[PDB]
Amino acid sequence: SFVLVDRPRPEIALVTLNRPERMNAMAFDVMLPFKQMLVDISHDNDVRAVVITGAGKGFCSGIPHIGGLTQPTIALRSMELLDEVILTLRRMHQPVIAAINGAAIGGGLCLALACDVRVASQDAYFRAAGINNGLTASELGLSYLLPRAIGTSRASDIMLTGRDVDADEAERIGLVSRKVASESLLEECYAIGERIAGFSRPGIELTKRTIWSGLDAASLESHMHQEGLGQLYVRLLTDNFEEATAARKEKRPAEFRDKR
Amino acid sequence: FVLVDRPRPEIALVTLNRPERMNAMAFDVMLPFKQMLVDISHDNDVRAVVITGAGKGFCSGPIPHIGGLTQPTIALRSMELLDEVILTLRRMHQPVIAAINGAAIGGGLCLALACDVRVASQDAYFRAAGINNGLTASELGLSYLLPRAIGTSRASDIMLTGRDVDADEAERIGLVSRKVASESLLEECYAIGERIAGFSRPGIELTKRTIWSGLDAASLESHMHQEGLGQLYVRLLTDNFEEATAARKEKRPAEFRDKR
Amino acid sequence: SFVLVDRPRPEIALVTLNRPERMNAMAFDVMLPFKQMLVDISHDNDVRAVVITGAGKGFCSGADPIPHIGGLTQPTIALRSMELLDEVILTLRRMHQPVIAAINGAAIGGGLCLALACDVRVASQDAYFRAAGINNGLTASELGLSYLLPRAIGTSRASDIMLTGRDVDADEAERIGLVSRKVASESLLEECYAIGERIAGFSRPGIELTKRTIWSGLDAASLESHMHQEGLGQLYVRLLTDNFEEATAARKEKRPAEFRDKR
Amino acid sequence: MSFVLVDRPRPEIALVTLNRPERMNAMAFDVMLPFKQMLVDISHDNDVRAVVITGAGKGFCSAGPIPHIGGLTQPTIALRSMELLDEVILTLRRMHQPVIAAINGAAIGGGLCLALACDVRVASQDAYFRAAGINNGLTASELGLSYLLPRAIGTSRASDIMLTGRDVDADEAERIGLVSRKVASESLLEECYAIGERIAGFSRPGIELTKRTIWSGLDAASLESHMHQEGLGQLYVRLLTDNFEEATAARKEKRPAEFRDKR
Amino acid sequence: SFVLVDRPRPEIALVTLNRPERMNAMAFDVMLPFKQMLVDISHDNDVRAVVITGAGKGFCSGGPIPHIGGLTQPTIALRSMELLDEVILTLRRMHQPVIAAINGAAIGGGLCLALACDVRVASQDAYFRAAGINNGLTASELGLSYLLPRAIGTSRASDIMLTGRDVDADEAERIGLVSRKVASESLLEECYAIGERIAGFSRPGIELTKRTIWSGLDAASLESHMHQEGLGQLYVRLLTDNFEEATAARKEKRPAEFRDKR
Amino acid sequence: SFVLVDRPRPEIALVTLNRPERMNAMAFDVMLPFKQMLVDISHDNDVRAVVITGAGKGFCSPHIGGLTQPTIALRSMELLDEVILTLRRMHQPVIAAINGAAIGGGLCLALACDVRVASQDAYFRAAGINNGLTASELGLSYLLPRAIGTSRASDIMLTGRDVDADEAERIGLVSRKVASESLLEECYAIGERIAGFSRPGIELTKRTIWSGLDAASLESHMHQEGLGQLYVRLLTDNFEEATAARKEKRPAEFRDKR
Ligand SMILES: [Cl-]
Ligand SMILES: [Cl-]
Ligand SMILES: [Cl-]
Repeated sequence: SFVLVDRPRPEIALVTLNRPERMNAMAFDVMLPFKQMLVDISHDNDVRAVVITGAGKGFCSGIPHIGGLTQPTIALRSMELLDEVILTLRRMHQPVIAAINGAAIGGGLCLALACDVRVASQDAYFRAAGINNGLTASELGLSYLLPRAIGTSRASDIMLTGRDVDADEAERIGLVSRKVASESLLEECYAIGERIAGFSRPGIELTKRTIWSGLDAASLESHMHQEGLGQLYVRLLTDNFEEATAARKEKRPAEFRDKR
Repeated sequence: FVLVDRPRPEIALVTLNRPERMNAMAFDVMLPFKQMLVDISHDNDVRAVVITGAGKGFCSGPIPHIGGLTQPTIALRSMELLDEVILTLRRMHQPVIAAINGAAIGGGLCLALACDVRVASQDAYFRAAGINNGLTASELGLSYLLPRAIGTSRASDIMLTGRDVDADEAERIGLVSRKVASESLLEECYAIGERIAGFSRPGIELTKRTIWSGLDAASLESHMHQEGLGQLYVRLLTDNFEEATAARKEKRPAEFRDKR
Repeated sequence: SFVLVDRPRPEIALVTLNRPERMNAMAFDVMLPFKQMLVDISHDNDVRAVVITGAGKGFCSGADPIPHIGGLTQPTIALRSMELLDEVILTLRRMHQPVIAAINGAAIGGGLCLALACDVRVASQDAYFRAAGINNGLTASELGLSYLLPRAIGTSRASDIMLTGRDVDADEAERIGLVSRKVASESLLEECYAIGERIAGFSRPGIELTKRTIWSGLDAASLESHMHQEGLGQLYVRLLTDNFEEATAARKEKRPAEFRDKR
Repeated sequence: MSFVLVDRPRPEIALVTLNRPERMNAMAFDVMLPFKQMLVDISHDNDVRAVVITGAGKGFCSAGPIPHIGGLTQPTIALRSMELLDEVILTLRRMHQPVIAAINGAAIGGGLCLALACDVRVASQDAYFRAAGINNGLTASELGLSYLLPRAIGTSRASDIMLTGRDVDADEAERIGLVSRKVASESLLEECYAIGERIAGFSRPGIELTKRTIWSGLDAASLESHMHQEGLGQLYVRLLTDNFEEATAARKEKRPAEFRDKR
Repeated sequence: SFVLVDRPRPEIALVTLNRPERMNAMAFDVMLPFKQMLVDISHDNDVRAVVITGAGKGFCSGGPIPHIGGLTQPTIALRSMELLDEVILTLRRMHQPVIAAINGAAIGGGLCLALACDVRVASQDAYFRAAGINNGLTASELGLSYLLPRAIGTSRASDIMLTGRDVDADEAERIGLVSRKVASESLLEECYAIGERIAGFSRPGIELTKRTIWSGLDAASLESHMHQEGLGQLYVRLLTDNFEEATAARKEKRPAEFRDKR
Repeated sequence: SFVLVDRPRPEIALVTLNRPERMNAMAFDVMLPFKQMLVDISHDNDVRAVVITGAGKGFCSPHIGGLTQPTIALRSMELLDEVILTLRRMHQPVIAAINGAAIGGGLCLALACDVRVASQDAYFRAAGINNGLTASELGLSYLLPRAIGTSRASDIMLTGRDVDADEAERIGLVSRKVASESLLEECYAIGERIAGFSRPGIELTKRTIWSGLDAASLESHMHQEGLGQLYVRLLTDNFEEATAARKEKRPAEFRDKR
């Protein structure tokens, strides 16, 4: 009921947050089947790319094993649960593309930023709603990931005012990389997914990982070691590069076998 | 030297006041300043701080505690006095908003980056003036913070060439998050501070703290622990969340008490 | 013959990647010597700024007899070949002088990485960028790209670019800050010489240390620690030159400053 | 018979026994897979305050079906196998309760890495350690070894051990701080339980946050950012429980503290 | 007066925590005259080295908070934690090296205080505990979980923090929580000998050594960090004739007399 | 001839600092090619492990046309910085055979080696402070706390005291302490152990260790370690050979290939 999965294209999974009346709020009865679904899809090798979207007008508007626990540990467990949604998205083998169909506020914004790629429809808007909710603006990666997406100036402004950021702004400042018509939003994300599906699987998987490890790295030279090894790993253990050369000489798109 | 006003009951306005010399860095304009910042930080009537310069510029004399010292150490002390200004702004409880009314060059550009939010007048401009002055372009956090605000390609060009950056370009590239008409600059800044003041006190404090801490962090996962803890702190120790829900339901302004 | 070195302006070296027929893809047997040329220019004190551009229509496509390979098995030889490219990137960074990428055409794969290794990036109207590793069936990330691209253009744009293997045209490159400037093809070298001459007009140690603090600031964990390095450099040039007194005099009189970099 | 046993030797202490002694408790996927699910399950088990891990038989820890590989090729399959082991290290790290490694014998290769992923390390006199990835013809580094060994014992000692693939006996391990405690073989479990009992009598959130700050302290770049996390955690427990007043009343009354983690 | 300041040698300040009937606890009454006094000392150019110690039996264990008009409970708690954080950070920031003369119990905040100092010397009577954990809280506070593993390694720090055990002076010296242990009646004398050595060296030389050590803990990259160290070395070498003076003092059979100038 | 190179065992290069009269001091003119000697060894595939020592009692104590003194001084610091970074970057492990005084830059040089071994007569000092400068250069303030911990590093650097061989071993500044007559023998045995192991195996080990110092995320660094581990595992038959060698009670002879 609360989370839907579809296969709109043969290698592309679409995950729908489905509690439209609550704008797909990050309640636990949503976020728990959400997390498990992500784990299942990471393990499913027919899937090369994943799109996330909200049912209805919003994208996302942001407990078990609690026997014997007091309220303060329980709250710790509840936040940990949401933290794990964020880290699970980042750890998935496949790139995750956020199809931001509407409001993406508070934790919904953090959810977008936990994806690899972000696409806005004309109707998407964003807010750091933690601050409007009388708490902090910062939760679930937001104070880490927002400035790395759009820079300090724009991130501070957004986090300290709790103002609305519309689709035009979002694309202008690089909060999303694309902005499209509402009724083409998913189609655009599928088109992204399909380009990804035609690339090397380990090639793609290591690319996603080096980007995230790249945020968590503070030496160029150290990080370059990880990047190089993955390039050589795929080069030596597949015939992909010979195949891309052979395809481009025979004026043809490449078909990658990911093995010798 | 430095004037302070209360143009709204929870907004302190700090006016750098040596207009004849473009409100320049001065080891007698600078250290008074530091203690004024400290006092404003301890001043619980103040929720937001606005800094601007008198006259047309924004920001471009005995080093105290000097007896017994020699030239090399004296010079370390004087640079340290400036480094502490940068660091004191970052440490203040309240967000600091730069109302950039005119030239911000050298240390003046550094000051503005030490502020949380940057708002440009159409008449504002920026320069990495250390380089035009026969020195390096880098000081006072500039080579750390500028690239994190506007990205490397743009940061390097501005710092290596020592060119002037006008208001249009500053706003376009994310050096400031807003550009407005000269006559509306302070009022735009008052409206921002008033929003901040309408939000949770510890909410805001911890938000500002997580943003700065976020630049000084190199692990997504470590940083999330700090954000989450602050979020739960305010959630559990206040009734703020319920008050935001009640005010939203009753179409009225939130009045956060920051207590249960 | 694989790269040309010219001196178009008195204190500016132009390095022209010269395999036009292969869009300036560089050979593994050119790599050790190419790094020696950069090294030599670093130690050429006539040179205050370096411009790198492509011969023919392309800028650089990166990948194409690896030296010091005797007795090695294939897997090690491959690590050695990746290291040679790594070290080219690091050498640019390490050069005393700022390096300006005059991007005249396609900068793809290793060529995008090369531009990112340079301090300043200027695009011709004809320039394009692509993370071609992914199009070539490998990963998109090599040679610092996964580290340096988000630091240029932020994560949203970088992840899109790297994962979809699309082309970024000159317009989009300036807009998103992959390059700082975009000019007509016939003005590209001229724009870069003008930037180079500004730089030559500044203090040599002032410039050298600016460049080093920039790269050092990316490899830095703490605002406070990094300030220590910056401040030390600023005091170093201030106390060991009268450059600062010269800049004040030069503005009083309305003449260009002429820094002596000594007292 | 199952490759991983769990017991409850003391009311709030889980004992995890790696239980394929015929292979010195090697990290074949038959052992590790049910290892990881049991760890997760224990983390969700609120009866348990501390976890102890040991090896059955002579060894502490020294291949089988890789799951979810349908439609996958060799190189990707190898990626999955390595991730599976990585996830083990990260799960131990991420568990609510402190883990105590009761090292009763050989901890070599992945087994040394396993010990390093625990919070506390106690050696039997019979314990010994080896970075056996190197002796196996590979690198010495995997599963965090090259990150964590030097954080445990310093670079000098780590490099020596990793590059030479020598045995480090119990006397050395305790002396250099690879383990914090060394005890007779017959007292090993007893020593670990006493540790686990001290832990159980401390605050639950207090302990959980301590473990988390220690681990995130090592993934931290700034003393000052780290203190923010630490202080938040301290204020959290202080303001939301009466533990601190309990601690005061307990010392004034000369009794064990009895923390209720609540007001 | 909850803090005493003495001048036991002409270039050495001694700071005594002076509430022995409470084992010198980190009450705000103590911690206020602390930070401002340390800042004062930092600006006193007669002082080349600082020693900190506790009156009576203990070193330091774990009163209106100022500036809290109109704050609520949780914000006042933030303010009080910040006060303590800023003491840690001030010690780090002082020009002169701070030597902890640890004469007794150094538990919780008092252990954290010792880690905030550059050099730690234990009396034979000294002992350490991460007492936040014994107090029903976390063991981690005031830099502890950052600085303990960097002093002694993870294995040892984890054990100590999770068990709330007492760490005697023999252990503290063995595991490098302190670099020295001496007889209790010789404690201050040992730290004074350390301070006089410090005093005999370059002032910039010593100031930049301390700063690079602290910054190096907050550094991500060796190569980055080397740029800071090299600049400081070149700065002192080129702005003083100290290096020539150390060469000449050796030859001429006379002590080095560094005047920090040419 | 301020640098000697020998080959005391078949895959082992000995680099002997050879200016004993000056206790093997940093000479500016005789290190701009000493970096090149290391670069030549690094690219010599006959050599598996490098041992560095000093002649005599001690271990260890251009292009400026048109430059001014401040910049010449930056150039001069750079060349010494380049020596530190070069050791770190060599393909092969570098073993410091510390036979005597290792003071100042001589201590930093030792810290830039992978493995440190002290003679009983070896001693150490952060001599920049005794020289009226700072104690910190060439990595010292970064690498010394990561070898011996903060407490001990700060004491050593701020006091400029002597650290004898006994203390060096006890605190982990060196990992081994031997009799003077046995120093080079101990380092050769270690070198030949290294030579017996996989070449890419060894090279990636060194790199991960150095890189691991310049990492601030466990999870990040684990990606690098695993990739390198898988790379050698699938691209060679070493693992299968180790297995076979044990079972046949013979030494392993790794081919670094399938
Ligand atoms: Cl639309
Ligand atoms: Cl054109
Ligand atoms: Cl001997």
